[PDB]
Amino acid sequence: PGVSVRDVAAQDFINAYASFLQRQGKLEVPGYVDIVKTSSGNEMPPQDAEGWFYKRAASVARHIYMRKQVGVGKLNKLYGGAKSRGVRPYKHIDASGSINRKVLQALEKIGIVEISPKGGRRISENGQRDLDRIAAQTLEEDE
Amino acid sequence: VLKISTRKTPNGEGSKTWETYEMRIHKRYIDLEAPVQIVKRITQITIEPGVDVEVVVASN
Amino acid sequence: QHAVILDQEKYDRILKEVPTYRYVSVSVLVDRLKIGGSLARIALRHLEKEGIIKPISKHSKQAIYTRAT
Amino acid sequence: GTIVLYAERVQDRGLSAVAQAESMKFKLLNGLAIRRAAYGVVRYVMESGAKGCEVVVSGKLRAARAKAMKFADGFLIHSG
Amino acid sequence: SLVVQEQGSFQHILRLLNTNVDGNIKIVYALTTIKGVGRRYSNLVCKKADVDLHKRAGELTQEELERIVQIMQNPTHYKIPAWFLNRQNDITDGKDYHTLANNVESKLRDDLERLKKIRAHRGIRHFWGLRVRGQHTKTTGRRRA
Amino acid sequence: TPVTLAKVIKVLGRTGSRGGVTQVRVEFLEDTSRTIVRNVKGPVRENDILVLMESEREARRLR
Amino acid sequence: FTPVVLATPIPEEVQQAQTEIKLFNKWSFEEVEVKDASLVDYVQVRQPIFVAHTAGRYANKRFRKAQCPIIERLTNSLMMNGRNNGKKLKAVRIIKHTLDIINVLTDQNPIQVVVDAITNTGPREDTTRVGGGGAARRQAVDVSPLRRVNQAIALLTIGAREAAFRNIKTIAETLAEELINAAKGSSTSYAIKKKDELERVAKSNR
Amino acid sequence: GRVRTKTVKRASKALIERYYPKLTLDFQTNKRLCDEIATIQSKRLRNKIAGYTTHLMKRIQKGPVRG
Amino acid sequence: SAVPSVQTFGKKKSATAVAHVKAGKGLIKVNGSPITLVEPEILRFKVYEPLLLVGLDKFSNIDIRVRVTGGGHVSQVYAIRQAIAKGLVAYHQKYVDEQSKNELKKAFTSYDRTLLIADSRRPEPKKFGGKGARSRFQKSYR
RNA sequence: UAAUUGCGAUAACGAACGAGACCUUAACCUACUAAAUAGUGGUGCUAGCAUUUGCUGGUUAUCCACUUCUUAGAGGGACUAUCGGUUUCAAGCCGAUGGAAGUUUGAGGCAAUAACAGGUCUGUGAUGCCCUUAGACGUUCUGGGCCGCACGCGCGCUACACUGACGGAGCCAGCGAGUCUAACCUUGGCCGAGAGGUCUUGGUAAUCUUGUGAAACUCCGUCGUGCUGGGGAUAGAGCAUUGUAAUUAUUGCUCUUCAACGAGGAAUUCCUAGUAAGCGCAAGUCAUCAGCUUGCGUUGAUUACGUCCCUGCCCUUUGUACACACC
Ligand SMILES: [Mg+2]
Ligand SMILES: [Mg+2]
Ligand SMILES: [Mg+2]
Ligand SMILES: [Mg+2]
Ligand SMILES: [Mg+2]
Ligand SMILES: [Mg+2]
Ligand SMILES: [Mg+2]
Ligand SMILES: [Mg+2]
Ligand SMILES: [Mg+2]
Ligand SMILES: [Mg+2]
Ligand SMILES: [Mg+2]
Ligand SMILES: [Mg+2]
Ligand SMILES: [Mg+2]
Ligand SMILES: [Mg+2]
Ligand SMILES: [Mg+2]
Ligand SMILES: [Mg+2]
Ligand SMILES: [Mg+2]
Ligand SMILES: [Mg+2]
Ligand SMILES: [Mg+2]
Ligand SMILES: [Mg+2]
Repeated sequence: PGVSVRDVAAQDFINAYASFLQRQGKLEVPGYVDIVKTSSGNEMPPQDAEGWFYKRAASVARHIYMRKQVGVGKLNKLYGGAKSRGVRPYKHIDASGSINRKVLQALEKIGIVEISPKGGRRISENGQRDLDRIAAQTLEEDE
Repeated sequence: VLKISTRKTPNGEGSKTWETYEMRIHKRYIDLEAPVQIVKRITQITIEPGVDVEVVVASN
Repeated sequence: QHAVILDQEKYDRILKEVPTYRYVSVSVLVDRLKIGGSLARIALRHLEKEGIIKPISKHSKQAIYTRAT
Repeated sequence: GTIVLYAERVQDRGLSAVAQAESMKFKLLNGLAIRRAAYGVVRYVMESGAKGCEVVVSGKLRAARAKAMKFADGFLIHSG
Repeated sequence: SLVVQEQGSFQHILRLLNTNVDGNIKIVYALTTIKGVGRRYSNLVCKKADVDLHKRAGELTQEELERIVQIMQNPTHYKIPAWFLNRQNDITDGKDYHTLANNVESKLRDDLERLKKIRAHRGIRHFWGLRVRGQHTKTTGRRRA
Repeated sequence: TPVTLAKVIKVLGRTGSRGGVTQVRVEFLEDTSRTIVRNVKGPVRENDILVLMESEREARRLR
Repeated sequence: FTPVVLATPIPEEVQQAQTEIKLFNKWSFEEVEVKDASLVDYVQVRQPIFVAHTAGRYANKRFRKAQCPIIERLTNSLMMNGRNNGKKLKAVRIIKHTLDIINVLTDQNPIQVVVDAITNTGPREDTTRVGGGGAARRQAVDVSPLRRVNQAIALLTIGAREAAFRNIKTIAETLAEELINAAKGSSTSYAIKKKDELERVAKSNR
Repeated sequence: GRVRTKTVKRASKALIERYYPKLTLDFQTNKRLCDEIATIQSKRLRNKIAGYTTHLMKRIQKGPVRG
Repeated sequence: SAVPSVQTFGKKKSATAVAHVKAGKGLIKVNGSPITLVEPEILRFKVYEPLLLVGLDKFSNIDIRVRVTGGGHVSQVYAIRQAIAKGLVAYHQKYVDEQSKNELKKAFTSYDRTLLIADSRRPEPKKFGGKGARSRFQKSYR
């Protein structure tokens, strides 16, 4: 009786929406996406070649939904990793910005987000409504 | 807290000892609402060496 | 060398054995058979079809299954 | 005009190390005796109402191998 | 559930690009035995050859094989980008290449011979046998050979 | 095997030229009509219980 | 157990298996008795706790260490060898997994299984390096009840540690393959082999 | 370890001798009494005195103390 | 109107967990999210422990707001468990009667895993000569 | 006793320096004074799930109230308190109770007398003397050198993996720094696999960067003991950034080459609680470049609560043919 995504387990929520988004057929997976590493920090490309893009989109949705407005930068650092430099010590390195941007462009194409004042993206009432809906769905995954 | 950290030694001999200096900068502000005589009086009546003072107009 | 492909012969071994063991996990399969470990992990998803084995804790690192029911 | 130099006298030069330090300098420069320059400074501070005074001259006193001499009178602390 | 069988179909150890390739090890990594295919290249070729990565190279139809071998020597033609490659912009031909097999050692030799023939600094060290990138030689890389 | 329980009564002090072995006096637990001095490897306080193998011996100073 | 509701859910496996008895992860602390006296007061299994992790403040005084639940002292002594230090979170999971393996392997309380293991593993008498003279002999002495608990865990954790190294098995498994072979000293246990040999050396050089 | 210095104990004796009726067996009241009949340059010191002075009282009042 | 609320907090290292306790239908929320979700994980019952030591039912008549800053994934937990705990008793201090309160108060401290008294350990400063506060750079002599 | 710290013994009595006091910093404060450059409750305006009121957000001031959380002024606070065991029943030590705190509360700053041919004239427009001063040892300009590699040695870094690697995903710090007659920290938008590019922006700063969304770490999945997808040396090819200038690879990026290393002989360093260890981060340096250092916080233990066996020191006893003092 009155659900937010905030009542949902993160790996629960974000798994579901990634499947719904993929099934929805409507999004915009970029022309690469099969060749890309998501960060220079990383070693290899994502193992779920199929739906990792769906996985991240999902994540970003829920992440901006919980904030006020988040930019392409932040998304690089949030999804930032630790980079091995071989015989040198590890440091933190940001992610590919095309990835997190193209998400944040193909997430207004379905109006989940929008540009914000102050900069970066905010969550749309279109999207806010969308997630709280499929929040409650994975909520009542109890038969 | 300003922090300057260097070696006690000149040259480079002896145990690798270090020193660390500080400068402590203290700030505060008070807001007033007063006109013609109380404005130019208070900037100057309250004055003292070592104490930096500054008053601001308003708006932007 | 182990075994990373079902031999049918190797397959028969499984369900006509695994309910012997009151404890089975990734390793438990590997040493009693000569399973891959990769396929051990799929054989365990599989062996929770119609619970040939029953769970008590499923975890990324460690899987703990017991005899039948 | 926005900057103006002022002039003070002093708060009894016997209590200021710098005014004393330079006094040892000048006195020594004016040819004076090592030990005398020392005590004469010491006794000015001491008779300026201090609690103590210590003057330490290092360098070549009687030439060649350098040494150091300490002339103190009264009370000092060193610690905290 | 990838619990299936396969009869005589499975064939351990097959041969590509003049190399011998294990079959009971993963495609992505089975192929990486060849001089020139690392994980990132072998991950991509396979993608472009409609190959189910959930497999061992002891599977993979001899059809799926040529489909991979083909993409490997014409990658730039299968929506593989030039940067992904191990020899872009040649020095004698100017074309984007990606060498493999015994053919990588060959163009490693050519390259050395090249700037050795020219008797430049870099080339000399290679011939001598010193370290050619500006590292100190004073205290490291000892025992040699 | 004739294992014997014994309760600590008093901590005399520390021998061993290292300072590792501690002297103690034990109350033979089952039969309290006995009281003997033993050497210990670990940290011992008063009142805790020790488990004696050869139940005679009774040693003294050490290095 | 009188299931009470409130605004934000709070499950039945929570509500019940808590406010009733304070089960462990969910094992009962009651009825677990320290078989073998003398080592009591030191194998702390009497103040129940849900998880093996507390704001432990046990190393100021000398035997405050003994008011630490022998579970946690076990789960602490896990996290070591450089690449493991600090990682208590990991160790705790390794433990939770260990007890579950054990309860599957021999019914019973795995918390009683763990205790039984500690007791029969702690060396009763040890050998100290005496002065001796040149080729310095080695004196035979008994060891404190506090070290018996200490050395137990040590051997035991090193038991599972060294075992599961370059081996398929997981720590959780070899932790059970080292506790079960010790709670009934099969002598197929690193600790138990180690213990019987300390005493062999102790019954001797006295 | 915790050994009180001379300047401490020196003061306690001095305080006690010329203020036994005024002082009690209680730390806090004594602590306060110090601010009246003595001028101590810091709080920790003043408490430390007040603390040893209160210590002697608690044994003085059980038999005469040597000094 | 303004509701009868009370406010306490929990600290553990650099973590400081603000708590809000008003009469309510029994919500117990950390950072705008159900306590049943606090998924630093194996430590879940570390945040539950104030709720079950005193009885789940004492909370049916109170709404809890907790939110945390600073520290880490593990220091925060201890900082909120201590906020709730310090809150239940504070509500009961201001709004109920004493004898009830020290049922609650005595319940915790008999079990106290810090719960209502703040663990005061802090980091020690590094000294020059070593990467640690006690750890010294390796020396070599001759 | 950490202490020439104290009780005491006392031909000594009474004192000063050093130790202690002192200062800093870190812990407690619902007690005081305050806060649009710090927060919170309510109230408008507005969004979504629910609709049974509710749960969750947005709004730089809509308007009001406050100071718990933050900041920093003023004070409070501990004195080893209280009881108990020891002891010349003295200094004190130990234990238990409470207490924010009971190891000098933790950690530092400061630190006497006397001394060493210890280092520094290459920090100084500090300096004696010698040297040289226009074929200059001064100065500036062009290029090279300090990094040259059969090898000895020290400080490190990264590792040998399954308590792991890789991929997703969860996501939490504290110490800090930053542009005027200038180009520092840089959000955001776009572009680019990346590195980086481009158009704008805020900030001389509790206000903008920045909640510095740090790594360790947590979940889920792949890998399955094989020099393996552990390890990332050496090397080829290409793209960018700093700079006049990158060759003897400044750095960064991408593909490819895939070494030694399977726990390290004799030896040997460092450490007792938020410590060790692991983890990264800011600051110094800096046009560019950290595998270095100065600090910071995150995760967080095993073992001691001791002794003089080894190794140093310190007092006393003792020997001396040493006093330029066992070189
Ligand atoms: Mg991160
Ligand atoms: Mg990540
Ligand atoms: Mg590395
Ligand atoms: Mg490091
Ligand atoms: Mg003094
Ligand atoms: Mg001092
Ligand atoms: Mg290859
Ligand atoms: Mg003295
Ligand atoms: Mg405000
Ligand atoms: Mg408001
Ligand atoms: Mg207490
Ligand atoms: Mg120089
Ligand atoms: Mg050099
Ligand atoms: Mg060194
Ligand atoms: Mg790798
Ligand atoms: Mg990971
Ligand atoms: Mg390899
Ligand atoms: Mg340097
Ligand atoms: Mg003599
Ligand atoms: Mg003599």
